[PDB]
Amino acid sequence: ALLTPDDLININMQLQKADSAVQEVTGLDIKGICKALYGTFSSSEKVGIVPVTSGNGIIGNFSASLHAITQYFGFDSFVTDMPDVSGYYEAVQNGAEIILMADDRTFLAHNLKNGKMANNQPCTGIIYAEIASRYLKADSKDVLVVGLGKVGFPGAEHLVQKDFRVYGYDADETLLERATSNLGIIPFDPANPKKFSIIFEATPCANTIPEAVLSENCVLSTPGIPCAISEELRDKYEVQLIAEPLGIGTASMLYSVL
Ligand SMILES: NC(=O)c1ccc[n+]([C@@H]2O[C@H](COP(=O)([O-])OP(=O)(O)OC[C@H]3O[C@@H](n4cnc5c(N)ncnc54)[C@H](O)[C@@H]3O)[C@@H](O)[C@H]2O)c1
Ligand SMILES: NCCC[C@@H](N)C(=O)NCCC[C@H](N)C(=O)O
Ligand SMILES: [Mg+2]
Ligand code: NA
Repeated sequence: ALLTPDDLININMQLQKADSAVQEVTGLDIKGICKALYGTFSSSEKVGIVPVTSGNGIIGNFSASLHAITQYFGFDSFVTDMPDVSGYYEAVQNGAEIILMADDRTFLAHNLKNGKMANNQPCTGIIYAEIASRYLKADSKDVLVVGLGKVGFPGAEHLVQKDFRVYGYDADETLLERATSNLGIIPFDPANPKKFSIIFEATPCANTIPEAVLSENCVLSTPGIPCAISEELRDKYEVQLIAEPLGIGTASMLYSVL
């Protein structure tokens, strides 16, 4: 579904904790990961955030959180007073170089200076898949991808391009076939589980990661909401959790259009 205000409470602490976890797992902070993916770094580019009333409308804490996220990664960001088209105009007129705005189906970053444009879905799948894959103590190039939709598919695509051995599952058999037929990934059978130390999950569902596939100290990299693994299992296998509701995906978008 959609983000709620409650998901975005204390976004600064959520981002701090996510950054620490990415550092622990991969040896790089989120800036470092983006640098590896896109070769870019921030130089205080001016970023206009435009609230949008379309569909379900303005989500409490959404623009405020993007404002914090952008500032956190060193951008010169602002949120427009007006929403929608009037907000867009305001943003361009106040000198935005990059526009950031979302409706219920599309969240984008558009860099007006160089024409590059990012969609949040593939940009999130890519960065979370990248983070998972750079797990320093992995000891294997096998990775399990659970969820092969708009976030998951591009994530798996990235891992295949990066020369990882990708096993894929989606509860929707048509989506699983599309992935094996277009990407050439290996289909994972829940009934014949093997342990993974690298796991990437991209679903809107809880408890999608069976106990049988967790190895001790494995990384679980998931944009998904709610959380893919119960607290109990996460504690029991000392699982290294990378999960954060907006900022890591947002960083991936911004750095990709620089
Ligand atoms: N943290 C972030 O910044 C961020 C950014 C974008 C999206 N998301 C979240 O990521 C999640 C997925 O996004 P999406 O757009 O790819 O959704 P999607 O609907 O395009 O794909 C989700 C897939 O998960 C599959 N699925 C559901 N239950 C499953 C199960 N038990 N086992 C295996 N697969 C299962 C579905 O069949 C579906 O194909 C959503 O919760 C979304 O809110 C988070
Ligand atoms: N990436 C796909 C998942 C859903 C996405 N399009 C979204 O979060 N919409 C957010 C809507 C923001 C709202 N219009 C606002 O400006 O507050
Ligand atoms: Mg995120
Ligand atoms: Na989930």
